[PDB]
Amino acid sequence: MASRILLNNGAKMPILGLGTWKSPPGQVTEAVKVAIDVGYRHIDCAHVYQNENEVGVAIQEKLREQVVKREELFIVSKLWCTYHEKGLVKGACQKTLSDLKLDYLDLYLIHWPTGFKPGKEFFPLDESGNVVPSDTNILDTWAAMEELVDEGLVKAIGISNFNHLQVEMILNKPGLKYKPAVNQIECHPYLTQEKLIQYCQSKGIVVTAYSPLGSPDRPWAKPEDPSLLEDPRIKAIAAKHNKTTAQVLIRFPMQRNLVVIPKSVTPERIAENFKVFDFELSSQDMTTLLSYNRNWRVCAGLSCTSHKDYPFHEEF
Ligand SMILES: NC(=O)c1ccc[n+]([C@@H]2O[C@H](COP(=O)([O-])OP(=O)(O)OC[C@H]3O[C@@H](n4cnc5c(N)ncnc54)[C@H](OP(=O)(O)O)[C@@H]3O)[C@@H](O)[C@H]2O)c1
Repeated sequence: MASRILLNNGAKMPILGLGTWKSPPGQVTEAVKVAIDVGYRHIDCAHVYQNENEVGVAIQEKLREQVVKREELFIVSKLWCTYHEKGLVKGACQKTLSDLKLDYLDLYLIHWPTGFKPGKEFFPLDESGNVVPSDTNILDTWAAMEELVDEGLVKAIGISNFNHLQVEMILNKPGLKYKPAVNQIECHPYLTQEKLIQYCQSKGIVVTAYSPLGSPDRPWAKPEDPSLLEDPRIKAIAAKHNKTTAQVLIRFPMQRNLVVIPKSVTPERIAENFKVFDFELSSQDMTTLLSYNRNWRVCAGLSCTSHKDYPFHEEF
């Protein structure tokens, strides 16, 4: 298992990264420092996570300490939905760059296909509770992302939470200048995503799997929800390989040619989650894990279901 995958912009992306959604601002600086110290070279970020300044403190300290060189890091962030407007994309990217202490991003993603009314609120609401859309169509947002490549702010651009038809809309854009490099989507044994992964891979788009552990810290978790880390069938595969359940859950997407971004702020787990390059799941293990699909989402985007570009009405 090579550590990096080749993107359609000609750059290499580490297949294992550290997630940062929900990482508390008072813990994420140490988490990222530990991650870099134990071998991580890819950090997944977003403005909407409200912790990029603190992530950036860690990156900058490790660059200053010469633990790593900038060219060895692969830093990803995402354009939030209230910035889909032509005239707001550059400033949103620059705010992320200034918070992360960087002069470029390796990859910048459209976080969701849904644009919202700009303003201070990340989910602007009408008086009845629906998100207020923007009329900017996503093809125009894509053109604004392409500009960022041409201005040197980002090395690669991509998408996140785009369904099959929305990916196709990007690929069929009149005058398309840069194809998406990545589609970052939820993916794990309970949401295996065969249809969408095959489509993206067939077009040369690399897929990143988010919430690979089933996001046990998601704010809306309920006791009755399925739990990947506690599933005895997955624990049994882990025991057979002398690995933890989390290690199996991370290795699984790697063997599907996916990038994977488990989140932790616990130093021991950050280290555990990196120790996934020294064992192999059999084809039978892989097919068995795929069989657990039930189309279950951590991230259903429930605050934007009324938006015309909501991605999860479609089968895939
Ligand atoms: N593009 C999008 O819309 C989107 C959506 C969701 C996620 N993401 C990205 O994907 C990342 C990962 O997804 P996620 O944060 O939803 O969840 P996840 O990575 O599936 O799970 C994170 C949870 O698992 C725990 N954990 C981590 N390693 C563990 C281990 N070895 N043993 C036991 N528990 C362990 C963490 O606890 P501790 O931290 O307390 O150790 C945390 O509660 C995010 O942080 C974000 O970067 C992107």
